[PDB]
Amino acid sequence: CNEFYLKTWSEWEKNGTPGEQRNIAFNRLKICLQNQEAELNLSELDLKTLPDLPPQITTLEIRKNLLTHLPDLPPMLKVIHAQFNQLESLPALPETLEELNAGDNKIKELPFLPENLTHLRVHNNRLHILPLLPPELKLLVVSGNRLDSIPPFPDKLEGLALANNFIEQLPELPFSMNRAVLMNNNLTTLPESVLRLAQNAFVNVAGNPLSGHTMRTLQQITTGPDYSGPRIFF
Repeated sequence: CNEFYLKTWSEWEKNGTPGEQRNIAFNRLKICLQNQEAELNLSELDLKTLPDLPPQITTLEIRKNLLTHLPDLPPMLKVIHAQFNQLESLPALPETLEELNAGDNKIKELPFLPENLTHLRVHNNRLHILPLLPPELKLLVVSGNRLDSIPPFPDKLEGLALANNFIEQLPELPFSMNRAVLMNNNLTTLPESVLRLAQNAFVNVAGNPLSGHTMRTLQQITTGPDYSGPRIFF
């Protein structure tokens, strides 16, 4: 096993531009594989490609590189930090994946989301639609894309950020949702379930073209003496 990986890594080490820290990476790969480590940290190495990855890892930390594509993902991966790259797409996501961070890339479409995904951060991509959201999702950050719609939210979603998109309608919001960053979209109305969120929940809808009727309808309720829903920031 070690010889196989070390051969392909040795070859890959020789094939980059001067600024790519391939030798540093090679040495981290070797240590990770030899020590049977759960995490591989190649962040901030200015890497333009990756070779085949150590098979045992559950955390892949590769943020702040120059990557355009990823090699096949280790089969039991749980966590990926791939934000600040130049990725045009993602590979198939392992069933074990819980946390996917790939903000600030060039991704046009996402793969299917695995069933146990809890955290998805893909802000500042090129997405015009999202996959369906899996049942245990807790965090969705998709600000700064080109979305014109969003799929239904799952029942224990904790945080939502979708600012700076083209979204025309929002689905109903679960009571678990404590933070909803909704600014700068094309919403004319809000779901009535906004009013039933926790009293101390954070809701920001600034920069949306909310109708007069929607403003009046929301304001009647938020300004009442018995109102127990969240402050809504306009």
